[PDB]
Amino acid sequence: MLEPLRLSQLTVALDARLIGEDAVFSAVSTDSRAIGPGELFIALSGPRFDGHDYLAEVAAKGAVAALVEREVADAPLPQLLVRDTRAALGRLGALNRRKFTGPLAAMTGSSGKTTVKEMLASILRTQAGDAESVLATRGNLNNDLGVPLTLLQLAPQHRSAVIELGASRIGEIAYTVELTRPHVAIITNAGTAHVGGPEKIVEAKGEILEGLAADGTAVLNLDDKAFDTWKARASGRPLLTFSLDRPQADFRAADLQRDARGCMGFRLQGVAGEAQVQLNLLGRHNVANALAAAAAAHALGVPLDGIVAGLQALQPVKGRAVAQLTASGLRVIDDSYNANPASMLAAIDILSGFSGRTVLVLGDMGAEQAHREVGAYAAGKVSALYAVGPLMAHAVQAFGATGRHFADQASLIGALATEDPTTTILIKGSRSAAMDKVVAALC
Ligand SMILES: Nc1ncnc2c1ncn2[C@@H]1O[C@H](COP(=O)(O)OP(=O)(O)NP(=O)(O)O)[C@@H](O)[C@H]1O
Ligand SMILES: [Mg+2]
Ligand SMILES: [Mg+2]
Repeated sequence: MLEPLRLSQLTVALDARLIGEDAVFSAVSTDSRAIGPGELFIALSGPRFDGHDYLAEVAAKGAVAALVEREVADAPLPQLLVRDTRAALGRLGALNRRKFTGPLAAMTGSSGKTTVKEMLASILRTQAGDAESVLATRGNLNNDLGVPLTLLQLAPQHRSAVIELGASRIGEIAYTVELTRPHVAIITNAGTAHVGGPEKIVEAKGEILEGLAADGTAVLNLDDKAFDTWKARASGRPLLTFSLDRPQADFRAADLQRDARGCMGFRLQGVAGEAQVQLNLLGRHNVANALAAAAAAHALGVPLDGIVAGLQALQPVKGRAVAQLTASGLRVIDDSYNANPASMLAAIDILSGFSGRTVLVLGDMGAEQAHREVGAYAAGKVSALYAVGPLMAHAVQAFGATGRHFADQASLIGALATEDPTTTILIKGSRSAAMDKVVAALC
């Protein structure tokens, strides 16, 4: 928060009634399991719990007051009563954002939101020479609760901000972009694999363009079939386009190449100038993500060497498609952190991109249909599937003849010890499968 707020100065702005003593808070929490001194607790209802049941707990941990939508009789701390706590949270987020005066960029899309966010954050942090001065959305806190929680983290040390906006329903981004009011808005794409109908998806992403600053820059994907609709909706605003295919885009990539790890490198071209960029990430889609981040960074005033350095400094998250090369010349992709069926299919797509022998190495997801569909999707796409775990017995069957189930990791590892250079191996499983032990044994 840019400054502590006083409950009695919010009755008007939140349409609230103060019950009990006045209080001043310098941060907010929506969770009794993660709150401490000086903080406002916000009581939300969900499918599993009701926040209003935890007032004793938050008072004991030092919360100064609770924002509630029903009065709790004889509460152990002051209450600020409103009709809808989701909307009061939204308003608090908007109010904090209006105190912040630095550059703010936002991005939406079907896929690549988080990655463009980390890329852009890396660029701005690299240019500033300090990580703490750039606020970015933590994890995936991007929905109608996540966004105002992120905006509430805006604080006196921040100089710029990078805000992820999720669009899984119509009107969600219309609401969150109005709280956020970015200077630059990015749409990565609409309608990518494994992610309301196509026209709804296009309309939902485009909502970002409505909250954009009046001469704010729109960053748009010239390859996307919805480009012309997004361009119209962007109305007057300055526009920067990116593309892997078109010479007239503002940001372009030439001469795409993988390094020995499999990570993508390219020549950046366009209006920021030309340079070679070596990412630490896999997949052609991450080149498009880099161009979108570069475009935004350029709109914000970052020079070329800041863009390049920021893109090259970004590392993958541990166990999230980390490509490495063993001393034996084996390519091992560590994706052992976690897995769900959708993430499995995204993994398989990455692996099928490689041209020599490909070995998919799987542990169980933490049921039968899903394993079944994962193995089937892999079939005809990678050279082999090695797996461990009883649910993974269903994947191997659906995969076919070069698929092998193993009794424990120990025999899986002995099999992989036999693979030669030019082979790519991808290792993935739920956290409970502990497939990082296989990674460690090879690397
Ligand atoms: N530009 C892109 N085009 C197509 N696929 C992509 C792109 N960027 C990322 N992906 C795929 O989507 C996965 C998730 O990347 P991420 O950057 O976390 O997307 P996201 O938009 O934040 N997803 P979510 O917040 O879960 O809606 C990656 O591991 C890739 O498989
Ligand atoms: Mg994400
Ligand atoms: Mg995300």
